[PDB]
Amino acid sequence: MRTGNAN
Amino acid sequence: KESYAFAVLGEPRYAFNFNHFDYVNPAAPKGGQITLSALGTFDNFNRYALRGNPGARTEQLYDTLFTTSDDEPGSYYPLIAESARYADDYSWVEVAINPRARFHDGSPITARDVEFTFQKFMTEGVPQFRLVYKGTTVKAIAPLTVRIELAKPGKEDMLSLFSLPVFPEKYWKDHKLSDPLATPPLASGPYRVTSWKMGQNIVYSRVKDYWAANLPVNRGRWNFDTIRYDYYLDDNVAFEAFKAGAFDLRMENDAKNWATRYTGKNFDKKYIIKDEQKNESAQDTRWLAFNIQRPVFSDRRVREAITLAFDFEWMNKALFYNAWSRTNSYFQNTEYAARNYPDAAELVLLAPMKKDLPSEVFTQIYQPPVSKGDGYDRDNLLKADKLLNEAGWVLKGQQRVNATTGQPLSFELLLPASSNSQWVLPFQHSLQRLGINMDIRKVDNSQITNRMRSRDYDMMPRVWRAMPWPSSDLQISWSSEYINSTYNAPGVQSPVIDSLINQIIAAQGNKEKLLPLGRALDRVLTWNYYMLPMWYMAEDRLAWWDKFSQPAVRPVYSLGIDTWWYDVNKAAKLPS
Repeated sequence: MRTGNAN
Repeated sequence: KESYAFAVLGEPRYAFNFNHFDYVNPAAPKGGQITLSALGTFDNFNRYALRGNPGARTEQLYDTLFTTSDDEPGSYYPLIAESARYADDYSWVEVAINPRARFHDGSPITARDVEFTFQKFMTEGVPQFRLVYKGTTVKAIAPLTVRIELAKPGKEDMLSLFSLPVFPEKYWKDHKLSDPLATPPLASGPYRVTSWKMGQNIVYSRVKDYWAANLPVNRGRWNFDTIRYDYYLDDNVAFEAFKAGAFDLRMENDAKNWATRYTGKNFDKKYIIKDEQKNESAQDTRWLAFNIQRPVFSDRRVREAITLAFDFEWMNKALFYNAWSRTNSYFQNTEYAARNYPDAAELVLLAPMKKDLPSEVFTQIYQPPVSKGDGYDRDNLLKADKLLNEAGWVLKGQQRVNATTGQPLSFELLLPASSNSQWVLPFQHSLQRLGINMDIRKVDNSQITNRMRSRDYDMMPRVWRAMPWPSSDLQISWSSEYINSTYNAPGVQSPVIDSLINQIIAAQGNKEKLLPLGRALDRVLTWNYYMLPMWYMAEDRLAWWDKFSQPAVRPVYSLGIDTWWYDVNKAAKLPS
């Protein structure tokens, strides 16, 4: 995911 | 040259006469509440920040230019955008913005807001974004026309920008994108945050004058007046709260719950409905990540050995009612899974890198270890021993120690306190019988998130989300330059992976070239034992209190809860 960090 | 709908591969299903999706009831009535659970905690409202634990649903605060259907892998339909003009290679697109498009304060969504949004992600967003879109520009060329130019072809990279939230400049000019938000941002989607209690609940209210309520993509959806999330510190307390009616809907991930604990008065009297459906598309898979940047897991042989110590057939039979299937692919249950021997196109891709590949990539189909399920598999444990010894980890007394240094072979398994974790002690016991010490550490949701992001672990559980085709997103998770994206769970920086993914990212939109490339990549990732495969099931197990109705058709790629509605007659039959 290019717009946010993992979960 | 001009369209209303886009598809990463093939053509969009709803290209013609698009009034509503097949999996909605366009007449669904508005009203009522759905109450949901979330596990762990949250501490802010900015999903896009560099840090923090964002609230449930805070990734859907904003409408986007186009929106994906749920019955297709990658098809985009008008939301804020009405249409687009484009190059045949998708290297540029001019997007027409709906002049009715509004933020929640009633102000217009313009081409400028889109240009502002792109620059905001480029300068204050997660570091991977500016890497992916490094040659790219996004410009308001007219009040309601935004032109996107890529430096290199990337049909998927273009379409992915259609899923970017469109931020209101008037609000976001005063907040860094990288910082957490203590209060909800000015937004635009069909639900807005109306109250919350930090770490405990979030309430979303349906925006009753939502400008796009009647677009085709929105018809029959967003029916509930209220969506409430309550947070639970662990899944056992949440499951008992579900059974008592404290929230309405449960996705059941524990095999023992499902097999044995769907009982009691509430089930007898049919207040709670329970449903189980085969799911035939791409599957989320569980794995344990080996941090390969730590010396303990630097050697492929030790990773292989530790994998042999995980007795899945025993766990499935003794603990999990035979419910699970063994994970065996990074493209699980798709055409991209390397389930057969490499074909000729795969060998053209693979043979040049033979020197940097396990030889089994060419000779064998990857199969995680199988035991008889009796406990104490002697073949698998003897092989683990043989591999450990070759890697220099030898028994001294009951403990494995490095043959050179006498250091014990020891590692920490980092776990969220919120998960069930019934497999952990048996795995620990198996490892202890090899002379390996595995310390268990359970931590809260905020510690787990932070440490998962920085890869401050030896081993931890990770979910590999379903990937229906080999997406250019793969680079973020696996390519060396994206190592600090927070998605590269093992810490791998491999020129073999890099090269295959560079090929994939040059073949975006081309199924013919992506098929052998996906299989090839699958062989490389699996045969290196970067992670320890766990399990999945191709079956959704859901339960809910009987207050809802549903469209005849369920979408392929989601449960479609956003298409459900509150049914006043069914709800009237339930007690308080």
